[PDB]
Amino acid sequence: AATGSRVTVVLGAQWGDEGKGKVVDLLATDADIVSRCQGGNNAGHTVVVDGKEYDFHLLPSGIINTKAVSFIGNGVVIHLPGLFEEAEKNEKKGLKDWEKRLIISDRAHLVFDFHQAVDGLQEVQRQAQEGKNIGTTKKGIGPTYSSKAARTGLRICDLLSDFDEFSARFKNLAHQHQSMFPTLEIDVEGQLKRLKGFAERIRPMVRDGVYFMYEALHGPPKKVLVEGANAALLDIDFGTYPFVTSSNCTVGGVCTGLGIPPQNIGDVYGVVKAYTTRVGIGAFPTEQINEIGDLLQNRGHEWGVTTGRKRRCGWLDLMILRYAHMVNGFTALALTKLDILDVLSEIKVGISYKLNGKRIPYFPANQEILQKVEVEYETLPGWKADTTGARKWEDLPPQAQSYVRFVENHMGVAVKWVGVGKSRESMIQLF
Amino acid sequence: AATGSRVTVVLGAQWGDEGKGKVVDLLATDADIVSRCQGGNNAGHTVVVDGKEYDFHLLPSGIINTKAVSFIGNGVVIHLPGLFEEAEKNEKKGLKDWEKRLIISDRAHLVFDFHQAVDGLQEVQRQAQEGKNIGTTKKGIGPTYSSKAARTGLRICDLLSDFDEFSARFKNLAHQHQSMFPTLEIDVEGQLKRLKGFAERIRPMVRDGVYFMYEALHGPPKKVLVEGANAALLDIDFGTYPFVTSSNCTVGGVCTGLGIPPQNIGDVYGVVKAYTTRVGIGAFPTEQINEIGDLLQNRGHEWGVTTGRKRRCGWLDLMILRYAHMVNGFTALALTKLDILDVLSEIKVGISYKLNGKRIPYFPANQEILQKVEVEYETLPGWKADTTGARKWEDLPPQAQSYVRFVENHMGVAVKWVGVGKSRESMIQLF
Ligand SMILES: Nc1nc2c(ncn2[C@@H]2O[C@H](COP(=O)(O)OP(=O)(O)OP(=O)(O)O)[C@@H](O)[C@H]2O)c(=O)[nH]1
Ligand SMILES: Nc1nc2c(ncn2[C@@H]2O[C@H](COP(=O)(O)OP(=O)(O)OP(=O)(O)O)[C@@H](O)[C@H]2O)c(=O)[nH]1
Repeated sequence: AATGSRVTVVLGAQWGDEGKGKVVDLLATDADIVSRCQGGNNAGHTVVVDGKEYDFHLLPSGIINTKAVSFIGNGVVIHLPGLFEEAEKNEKKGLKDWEKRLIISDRAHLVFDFHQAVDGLQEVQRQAQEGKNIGTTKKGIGPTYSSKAARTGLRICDLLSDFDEFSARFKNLAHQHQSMFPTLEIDVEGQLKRLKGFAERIRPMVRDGVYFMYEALHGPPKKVLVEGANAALLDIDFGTYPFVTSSNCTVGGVCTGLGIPPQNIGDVYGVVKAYTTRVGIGAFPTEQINEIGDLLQNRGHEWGVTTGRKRRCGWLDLMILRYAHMVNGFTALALTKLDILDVLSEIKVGISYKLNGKRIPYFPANQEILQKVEVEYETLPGWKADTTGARKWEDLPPQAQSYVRFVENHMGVAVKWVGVGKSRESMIQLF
Repeated sequence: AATGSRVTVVLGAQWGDEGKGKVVDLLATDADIVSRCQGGNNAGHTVVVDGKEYDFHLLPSGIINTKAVSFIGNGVVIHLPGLFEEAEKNEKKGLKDWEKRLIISDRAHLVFDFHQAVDGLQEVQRQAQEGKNIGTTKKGIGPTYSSKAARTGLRICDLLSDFDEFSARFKNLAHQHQSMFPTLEIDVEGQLKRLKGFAERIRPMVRDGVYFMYEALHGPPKKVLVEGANAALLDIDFGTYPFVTSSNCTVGGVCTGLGIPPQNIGDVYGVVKAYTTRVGIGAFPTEQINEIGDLLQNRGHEWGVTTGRKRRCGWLDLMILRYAHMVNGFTALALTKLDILDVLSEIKVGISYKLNGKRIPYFPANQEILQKVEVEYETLPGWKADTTGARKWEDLPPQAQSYVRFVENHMGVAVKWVGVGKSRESMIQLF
């Protein structure tokens, strides 16, 4: 085939925390290349191997495989210190020779220190005095993307090129920022100095990302895995704007983040949690602010890993799911946390939205509208049984099998994996 | 097929002005839907029908077909006045009932008046006193994209929703801009008033863009045409940054600009000019600052339609072409302006780049490097004959046929069309 190898993609289908990491780790085992095409939220990911716990943010989970190549695409924004700070932390815990299995596209944009600063203050103004919240902060993701949009930002390739031309551009950049932000403090020579140090440290891992992926996809058959960032509803274009990240968290982001054509996209897996969760303020049609939600919240341990803030919980919402599929064209699904529902007598599933009495066939773009929809539910009987031990389709009880079919049928996408626990063994592959 | 209809895409393979419009107009004839997925540069496009000349910028060329639906995807940034100003201009020249054949995704971002202003001054600072140039201006494209990145911008859906919540957000936005830009003048109540007027005027043409395209692609077989903006080397991620637009001008942009999955992408045509042209400063490996370039410049009428500024001309450059294919996965090519070369005795074609003596297999990301490459040429004999009258492969002379094969072979992509003139008849379809 002239096409060559097609990449396998894992994307979140809801508002994140679906359990993508579990699907990625399971697939990263026999993958030749494990990559990240979009930075997104740079949310954290914990991986356990041979008795060691690792924490990755910018680094692909697959960096664990010493037999695979880890690749950061051009679509990921990178903060040098944060990167090495992350590399060093995991290294001193077991990760060895990572600098020999990590490749970085030279077209990736750089998140400078002042970006994080401009991002740290914007929040202490936008929502520091009874203001509305939006996305993450102190990471400087948005600001970096803003610089990219303005064609004012700097990339890895620029850093590794003539440092004289880089310095002049960096200064100009920081200058413009101090203009738009008078209360912004920038240790110019200090940062510029720390960067030149970073340039040399990173240079051996940088390559032309487009040529690198093209070669990998057109040489002998290879297995490339792309771990999607965040989820569909957190997508800059398609998520519940403005409560979204600054990058595409959907399938198109694979093409723009790696520089590969659509024909080189193969399996696209949608990770669907058996119920819905969301972080922060915003419309949440199926939200359950009652005993059910507390139960899903508790049994699912739905709270920020670091802050401990509880996540909002609600019933599975098919309108979100179908929308995510329209955009991503999932070829298969990974239904996770089915076990959380082991305890319920009946489970509700939102099947459609009604607006001013009438049923609408689309997922509303604006918040005000999305906040007004009336959910139409379909009550299903529960299995009232422990599924944590199931390891095959036949092990699941009749009402649980029906729950899975219900998802497949209404989404038009087959379920390939059913998650019944945290351990990688607690995953059932249906085909 | 579960996939449904696959869209046909036309993309520029070089630095723009390749002749995409000719390929689009030829295809828009029997297309059910003609759309734009990314605004990009909002460059102009002239179309002639029944004795009337139209000028489209935001409006898809296919709006000419009264039997087709014109669609502006979520990836296009829109300036309301500019839009109606464009609609009205063409309407008073023949375009009638356009408001009945035009659909607009409600997820499309809005280019407000102050965006254009912040963009008009940034240029009168960045390169108004011996400064370097970059992209277009006075359009406020970049600034709009910056607002998008910050999740601070407003979209069509927001405008059509509760105007009270819109006004508060608009004011907040304009406020932030006056903070970052003290010399920025904003007639808040004046603009906010003109918008409410715009909201009602545009409301009847707005729809949920994701649902609209999904339906069109999964209902009975339809023919959707996507006219790409600008070209590959003007791509924000993949073009010769910083000399590029603020949006993806490549195939991935189709997915992110329309919200359709990769499997719904069918034919992707790369428009390749028989020689290379570029607008503005920047590295140009095959540039010919001599009699050849003057000749290509003159015979090809390579100058800005409005400003009359001459465009830089050079030999066909295969490194740019192959790069564009790595990223876009062209299924077929449209080789244009072959006739411009009718007069040469021998034609040169850059086949590879050498760097510090060695041949590099990739297209350099950074300008400084790209400016240092040494081009390796392949001299080919010319046909020295008038091809403007050719209408089939057999009409082309032997050296011209070879020129076409040379392009196909070294790009690995078949040539489907050969352009030998301005008239739509001056196009040869090879298969
Ligand atoms: N009980 C149960 N827990 C699960 C299942 N699948 C995943 N989890 C847990 O859910 C939590 C979510 O972690 P991840 O798998 O990293 O999910 P995520 O997709 O990375 O979320 P973000 O990357 O932050 O968007 C982990 O603590 C998992 O152990 C499942 O089938 N059952
Ligand atoms: N002689 C000749 N002129 C051509 C040919 N194809 C296109 N042109 C002319 O080239 C010019 C370019 O116009 P378009 O076809 O709109 O090109 P473009 O792709 O829209 O460029 P941008 O949209 O600005 O990036 C027009 O004046 C065309 O008539 C060809 O085969 N031969």
